[PDB]
Amino acid sequence: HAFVSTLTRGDLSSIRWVCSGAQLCTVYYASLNFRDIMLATGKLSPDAIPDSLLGMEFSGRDASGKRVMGLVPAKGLATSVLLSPDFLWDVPSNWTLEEAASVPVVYSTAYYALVVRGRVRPGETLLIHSGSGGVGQAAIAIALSLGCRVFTTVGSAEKRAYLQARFPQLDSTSFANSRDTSFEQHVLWHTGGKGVDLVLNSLAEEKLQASVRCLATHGRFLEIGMAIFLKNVTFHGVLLDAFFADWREVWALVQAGIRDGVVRPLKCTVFHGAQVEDAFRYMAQGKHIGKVVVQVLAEEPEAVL
Amino acid sequence: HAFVSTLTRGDLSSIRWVCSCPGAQLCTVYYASLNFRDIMLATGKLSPDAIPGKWTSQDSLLGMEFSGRDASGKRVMGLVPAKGLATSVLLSPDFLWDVPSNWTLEEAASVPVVYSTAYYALVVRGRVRPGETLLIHSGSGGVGQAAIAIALSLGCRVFTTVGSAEKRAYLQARFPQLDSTSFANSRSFEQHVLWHTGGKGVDLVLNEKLQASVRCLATHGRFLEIGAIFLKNVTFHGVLLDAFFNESSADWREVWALVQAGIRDGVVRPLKCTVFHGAQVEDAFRYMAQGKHIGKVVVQVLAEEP
Ligand SMILES: [Cl-]
Ligand SMILES: [Mg+2]
Ligand SMILES: [Mg+2]
Ligand code: NA
Repeated sequence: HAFVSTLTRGDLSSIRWVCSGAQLCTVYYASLNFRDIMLATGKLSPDAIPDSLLGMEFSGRDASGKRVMGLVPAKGLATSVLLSPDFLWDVPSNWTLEEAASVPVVYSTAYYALVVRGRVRPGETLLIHSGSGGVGQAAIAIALSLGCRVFTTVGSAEKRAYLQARFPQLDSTSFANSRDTSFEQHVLWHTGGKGVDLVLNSLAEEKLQASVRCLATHGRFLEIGMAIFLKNVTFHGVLLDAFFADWREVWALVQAGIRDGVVRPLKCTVFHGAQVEDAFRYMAQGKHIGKVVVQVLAEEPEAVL
Repeated sequence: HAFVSTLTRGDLSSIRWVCSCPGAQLCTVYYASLNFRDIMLATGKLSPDAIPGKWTSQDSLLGMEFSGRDASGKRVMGLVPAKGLATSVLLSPDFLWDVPSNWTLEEAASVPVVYSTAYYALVVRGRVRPGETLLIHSGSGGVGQAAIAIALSLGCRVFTTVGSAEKRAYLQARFPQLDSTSFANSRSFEQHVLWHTGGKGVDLVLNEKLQASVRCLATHGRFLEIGAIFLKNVTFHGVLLDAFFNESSADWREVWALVQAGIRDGVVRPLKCTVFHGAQVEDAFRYMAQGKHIGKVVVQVLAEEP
């Protein structure tokens, strides 16, 4: 057994492996999430987390050899994990373990935000900021699966092209800029001045204010961790890791989304286990689209082993 | 036809009576209530431009609430976007309710705003469920009282803050179901609520002591504001009834139906009223502005027949 640790407080360059009804699983792939970077740099305190707390997401095999993926409150960046079966899903036959490790966090977050909290209804109109981000992509897949009208902001033309390739249902009018507030005029015009029913937000300061102005009356503002009253707006603070009966709803939504073809893996950037430091450094640069994953163990050709 | 207008914005001494939807109904106003917005307008603290009913009236925006008779002579009560402080009103029937035979018109004028607001806030927005726990700030205020009635009708556990011992006694008389542990101070309520919920907090807060109130929320709690957040997965609802008044909608009729059912089921009870005759409308505004009452300030435009 080994786990990943920051040997020097706050220094990403010091990231190293250290040898040292619950289900015991062998980890094949462990993904990096934003929280991991915040923990490693000391920007987030371990006390804020509900030895090393790195890693909340993995794919691998259970003791029967079955391919699984899951969420853990901590210690996912390790060679094995022990977790509640309430936080495990079967990996579909059409997925690699590599890509299965990109799924649990972003789709659990997106289903919780859109369905459980936002109560999105078929045909409603959404603004999903930073659509090429992990949670944004998952939210777009879900919204489209419900026949919603989707608007999304992207940080570059390349990110737009990426979303166009991933989601053929998106047309040119689906896209606006995440790097300014021009998405406001865009969304107002294409909704006839009515605005959107839901905003999924990760932006700041002036872009946040512009997002509030984008809401229709009774609009819901989903934040992933005068007008407000005139428009009877609702604001949701959303933090997935707090879950570590509502959760079982999220689990069921993810599972159904997997079976129904809604849940699709992200594109991954893969690092061998010995390059875990590089993986963290890379993740922190934020120049990729999709998931950064660490290959702890290579997947075998066998389906069950 | 006459209506109340402040001839000079911000000067209550300038308050005077001034003589003057295709399926809209004309109603004779017998009683017109005063609401917070009226006082803010009359004292000049609120601009008419902030009011959506500014497009509904061409002169006075005073008065959103009345009881009286429709054209058939039936006793009705209702909401208007503006110009409720008048001898007659023209409004959509979607904003009228029949007055129950056991109510006076006088007290019927105290019902539409506070119960529409509380049903919209607790049920439509807050989605309150039977047995949930609420903290209702300023329970003797109009909306606070209505919210307490609704919560108790659903078998909810109620905590409320009050401004004085007299206001506590008032709530005790009105709501026999409230016990001693229901009350804390609006002027320490955090410690009270935490102790009596075993540190769990409340499911809903109806609400400037926000930091203390937010900390009162159970994880996944809802904060209802009449016009840690992440750790607790909190929801904040901005609530303004007045947005609905300009024209009916399917959204409005849901609230209308809740009030109607609440009336029929004995949940909706008139408030206690302080009545001013029409000729004393200035006194009514001045009184209202001091806020030394419990219940409703109501202007008698016309006495109900004996
Ligand atoms: Cl009070
Ligand atoms: Mg792929
Ligand atoms: Mg009475
Ligand atoms: Na992770």
